Amino acid sequence: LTEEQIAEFKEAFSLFDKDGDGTITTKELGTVMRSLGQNPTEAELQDMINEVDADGNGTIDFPEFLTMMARKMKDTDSEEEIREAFRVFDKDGNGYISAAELRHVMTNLGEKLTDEEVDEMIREADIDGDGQVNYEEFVQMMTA
Amino acid sequence: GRPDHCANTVKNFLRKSIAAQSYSKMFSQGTSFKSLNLSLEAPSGARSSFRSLEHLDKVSRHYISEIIQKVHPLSSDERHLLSIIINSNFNFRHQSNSNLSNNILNIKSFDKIQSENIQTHKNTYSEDIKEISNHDFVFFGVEISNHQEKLPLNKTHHTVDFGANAYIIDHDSPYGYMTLTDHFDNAIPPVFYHEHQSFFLDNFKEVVDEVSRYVHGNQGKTDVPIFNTKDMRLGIGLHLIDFIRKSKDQGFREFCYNKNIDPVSLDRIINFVFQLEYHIPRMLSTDNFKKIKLRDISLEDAIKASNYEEINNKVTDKKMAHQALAYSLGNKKADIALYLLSKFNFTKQDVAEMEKMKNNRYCNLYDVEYLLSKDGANYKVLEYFINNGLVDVNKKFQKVNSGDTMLDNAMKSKDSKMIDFLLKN
Amino acid sequence: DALKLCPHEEFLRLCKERAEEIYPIKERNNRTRLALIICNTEFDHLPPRNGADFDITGMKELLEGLDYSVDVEENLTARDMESALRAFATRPEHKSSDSTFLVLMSHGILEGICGTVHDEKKPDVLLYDTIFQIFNNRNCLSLKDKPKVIIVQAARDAVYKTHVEKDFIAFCSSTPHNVDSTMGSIFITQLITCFQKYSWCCHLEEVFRKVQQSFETPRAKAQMPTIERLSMTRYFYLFPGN
Repeated sequence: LTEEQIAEFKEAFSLFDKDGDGTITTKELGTVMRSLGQNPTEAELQDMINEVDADGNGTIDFPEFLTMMARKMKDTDSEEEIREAFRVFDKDGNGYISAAELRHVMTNLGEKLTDEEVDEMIREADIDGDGQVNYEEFVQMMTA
Repeated sequence: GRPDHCANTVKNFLRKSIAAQSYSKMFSQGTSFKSLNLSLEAPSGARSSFRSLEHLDKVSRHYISEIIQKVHPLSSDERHLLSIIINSNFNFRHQSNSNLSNNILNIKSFDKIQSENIQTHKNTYSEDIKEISNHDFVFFGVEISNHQEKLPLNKTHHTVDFGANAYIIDHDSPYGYMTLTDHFDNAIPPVFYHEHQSFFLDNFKEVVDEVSRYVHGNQGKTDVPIFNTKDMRLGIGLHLIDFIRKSKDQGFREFCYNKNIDPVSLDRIINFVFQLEYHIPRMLSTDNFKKIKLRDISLEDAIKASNYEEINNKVTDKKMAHQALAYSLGNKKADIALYLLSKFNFTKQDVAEMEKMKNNRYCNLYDVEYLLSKDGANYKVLEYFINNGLVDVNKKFQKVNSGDTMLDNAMKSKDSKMIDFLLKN
Repeated sequence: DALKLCPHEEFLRLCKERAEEIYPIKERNNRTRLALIICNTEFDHLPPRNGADFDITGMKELLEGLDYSVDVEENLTARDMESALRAFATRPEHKSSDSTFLVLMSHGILEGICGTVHDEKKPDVLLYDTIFQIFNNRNCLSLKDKPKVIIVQAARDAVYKTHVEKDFIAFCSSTPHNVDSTMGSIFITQLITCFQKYSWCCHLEEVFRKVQQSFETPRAKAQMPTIERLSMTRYFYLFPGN
């Protein structure tokens, strides 16, 4: 949920306050965000800049930046969401998905990808070699 | 909210798991990491959790903090260059002599190729595979992309030409990692080994003797910086500005601090000061790629890369097929050799003419029977040569290890299959 | 082609005027010069050595251009190397010969060269002292008072010896396992070229010195080849083409 010692954002922020003001310019927001590996769109940038004081000429302080980064970090998909996404395709309710079922899902749904890639990720889902994929167990194993 | 969205989350999760396996291998089987306090425990079960990925993010944060504290106050020109590099996208280049692309480009890692061949035994592990264990990653050189010059701007990585065919992608991988040099070799060579040395020699001065320097973290030498895909650009830019501040050549400084710096110039600078290396976990298979043939390849390089297209183009006469089969046996490419043996019908007089080949390295140095018996990989072709009566089993070598027979090479390689075959025949 | 030949009249003049200062040369007619190359490329418990085939071919072609008949042995254990050197020393063609070359190429330690079945827990090494013993003036009468040149490429009381180990020279390279080219070695390549362009006018040790000068660059000074166990008392002009 909440942030913890990810206040290292400040470091990135501090690399971009020209003055000691601790204030970055609106024009730089995207840049600083890309310094943290985030790729905001122009719509998101405008929405964030309008939330921050519009009157002030390119004045964003680190409190406002951290408040925006809080939502940006809290919008990452959770473990239970991934489990629900798995359950969407197992209407059997058994807790398992056939390897061919997942293959058909990945070939004829979602973003398109090469067949060798679907083979590799089916191998990753099919641990034992059997048609079953224990999605609950697998996602719990992956989430430490 | 659509079903496509859930399938997308599923496949993103599985790609994350593949990357987690790769990074767990790297961080648990890497001996150099333990000395640097960056090592990680082995996976408890059959697979590894996302803890390898969080460990990757942690070591990336560590190196970012190390380089940020080195220069916490930033000047205007420094921050302008940092913004230029933060907003610039990369092209990633993999060079090989093999044909890795048809309608789709599929590049696999070393470990994936090993697992696919399913050879029974594991040969002695090389030092790199042991010290870094990055062998489940496809490797790439890095160039700037916002240019309209010829696509392969740089053709050498660690002054090595890894192949004539250059495959270039233009998108970052979400789970790749960047190093400022090779993950094995943390040293940049002198200027006489750099490809684009002419530009820097003509226009810049003291950087020539300043550029060849170990690029390492504050822990000391052999501390190779690791950056994840999210933090790579910042780390590159900060290490670059550290080097630029250390440099005394004002011309180089104001060239790399030109507000309207040229993208190709920036690529020249980053290929000069650093030798960036990008790693994508396990495989790389996409439809968005560019293939450039930089040069023609030799028949032997083609045999080594199993490039059947160049082989068929170059091997048209039996005199050339002699060279091809010699290079196949010498380089232990048995499948290529069997392809040649089916496409061209070889007789005993052909092997006699191969024995007289002084142009070819293997056949001028070694007896053909020696070449057949050197390694177990050639068993099949050995079988072909013996069942078809092309060579006599008891023939005594006359070139290298004279007086020995093929049984002796079999006993050296300790391959019981070859020994039984030679004994019964 | 690349090997420059010494003119015959110079050969006669140098043999006549400085005979007390150079090793004598047997006539090309009825001469049986022999050279041996032992090279280990594949190891059971050690990394492989690649590009060795290029060095073998180059050394073979050079020694043959110098009119030596070359025997080449590959992938031998230490005991088999010792037996091969011992057999070569009892080769009787050396009676009709005037010199010999031994090129040994493998991984090594400070005390000797490594065999194929070598491990730190059970070592398999041929000691250099063993080599110099096998060819001394007592155990190899065919090559007594004749120059004995040992080229070594490795990777990573006793006064009796000083009386019987005569007319030896060793040129040793100790470049590490991986530093370069998979299509050769810088030491073997530099040696071959210096022989090809300086053997016609300069004696063996002058050629070795020119190799060393070629290694005098700041990036190659670390892996400079060394002249060791020099038991020579005269100069060996190889007089190529004669």
